Amino acid sequence: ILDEVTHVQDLFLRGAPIRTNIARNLALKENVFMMVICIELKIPLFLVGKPGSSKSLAKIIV
Ligand SMILES: Nc1ncnc2c1ncn2[C@@H]1O[C@H](COP(=O)(O)OP(=O)(O)O)[C@@H](O)[C@H]1O
Repeated sequence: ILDEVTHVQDLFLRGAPIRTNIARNLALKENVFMMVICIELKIPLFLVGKPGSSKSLAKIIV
Protein backbone atom coordinates (compact mmCIF):
# COMPACT_ATOMS: atom_id res chain seq x y z
CA ILE A 1 0.00 0.00 0.00
CA LEU A 2 2.82 2.41 0.85
CA ASP A 3 4.55 1.61 -2.45
CA GLU A 4 1.36 2.21 -4.43
CA VAL A 5 0.74 5.53 -2.67
CA THR A 6 4.28 6.77 -3.30
CA HIS A 7 4.02 5.59 -6.91
CA VAL A 8 0.89 7.66 -7.48
CA GLN A 9 2.52 10.64 -5.76
CA ASP A 10 5.54 10.35 -8.06
CA LEU A 11 3.21 10.00 -11.06
CA PHE A 12 1.29 13.16 -10.16
CA LEU A 13 4.56 15.03 -9.56
CA ARG A 14 5.69 13.86 -13.01
CA GLY A 15 2.48 15.28 -14.46
CA ALA A 16 3.51 18.64 -13.03
CA PRO A 17 6.28 20.46 -14.93
CA ILE A 18 9.79 19.26 -14.14
CA ARG A 19 11.37 21.70 -11.68
CA THR A 20 15.16 21.71 -11.31
CA ASN A 21 16.76 22.04 -7.86
CA ILE A 22 13.61 20.88 -6.07
CA ALA A 23 13.25 18.12 -3.50
CA ARG A 24 11.12 15.02 -4.05
CA ASN A 25 10.69 14.45 -0.31
CA LEU A 26 7.43 13.03 1.03
CA ALA A 27 6.42 16.60 1.89
CA LEU A 28 6.25 17.97 -1.66
CA LYS A 29 4.81 14.83 -3.25
CA GLU A 30 2.09 14.35 -0.65
CA ASN A 31 1.25 18.06 -0.62
CA VAL A 32 0.88 18.41 -4.40
CA PHE A 33 -0.93 15.10 -4.89
CA MET A 34 -3.42 15.73 -2.11
CA MET A 35 -4.15 19.31 -3.15
CA VAL A 36 -4.75 18.20 -6.75
CA ILE A 37 -7.16 15.57 -5.46
CA CYS A 38 -8.86 17.86 -2.93
CA ILE A 39 -9.49 20.77 -5.30
CA GLU A 40 -10.59 18.20 -7.89
CA LEU A 41 -13.22 16.82 -5.48
CA LYS A 42 -14.20 20.25 -4.07
CA ILE A 43 -13.01 19.18 -0.62
CA PRO A 44 -10.93 21.67 1.39
CA LEU A 45 -7.23 21.31 2.12
CA PHE A 46 -5.56 22.77 5.20
CA LEU A 47 -1.79 22.40 4.81
CA VAL A 48 0.16 23.67 7.83
CA GLY A 49 3.67 23.41 9.22
CA LYS A 50 6.55 25.87 9.27
CA PRO A 51 8.89 27.66 6.85
CA GLY A 52 10.07 24.84 4.59
CA SER A 53 7.07 22.49 4.44
CA SER A 54 6.53 22.73 0.63
CA LYS A 55 3.03 24.18 0.94
CA SER A 56 3.23 27.41 -1.08
CA LEU A 57 5.56 25.59 -3.48
CA ALA A 58 2.89 22.92 -3.90
CA LYS A 59 0.29 25.64 -4.49
CA ILE A 60 2.36 27.25 -7.24
CA ILE A 61 3.23 23.95 -8.93
CA VAL A 62 -0.47 23.00 -8.90
N1 LIG B 1 11.78 19.66 -0.94
C1 LIG B 1 11.64 20.98 -0.69
N2 LIG B 1 10.84 21.40 0.31
C2 LIG B 1 10.69 22.71 0.59
N3 LIG B 1 11.29 23.69 -0.09
C3 LIG B 1 12.13 23.41 -1.12
C4 LIG B 1 12.35 22.01 -1.48
N4 LIG B 1 13.20 22.01 -2.52
C5 LIG B 1 13.50 23.31 -2.80
N5 LIG B 1 12.85 24.14 -1.97
C6 LIG B 1 12.95 25.63 -1.98
O1 LIG B 1 11.92 26.23 -1.20
C7 LIG B 1 11.49 27.44 -1.82
C8 LIG B 1 9.98 27.55 -1.65
O2 LIG B 1 9.59 26.42 -0.88
P1 LIG B 1 9.13 26.62 0.65
O3 LIG B 1 9.72 27.93 1.11
O4 LIG B 1 9.45 25.36 1.42
O5 LIG B 1 7.54 26.78 0.60
P2 LIG B 1 6.76 27.27 1.92
O6 LIG B 1 6.32 28.68 1.59
O7 LIG B 1 5.63 26.29 2.07
O8 LIG B 1 7.82 27.19 3.00
C9 LIG B 1 11.93 27.39 -3.27
O9 LIG B 1 12.69 28.56 -3.60
C10 LIG B 1 12.82 26.17 -3.39
O10 LIG B 1 14.10 26.55 -3.90
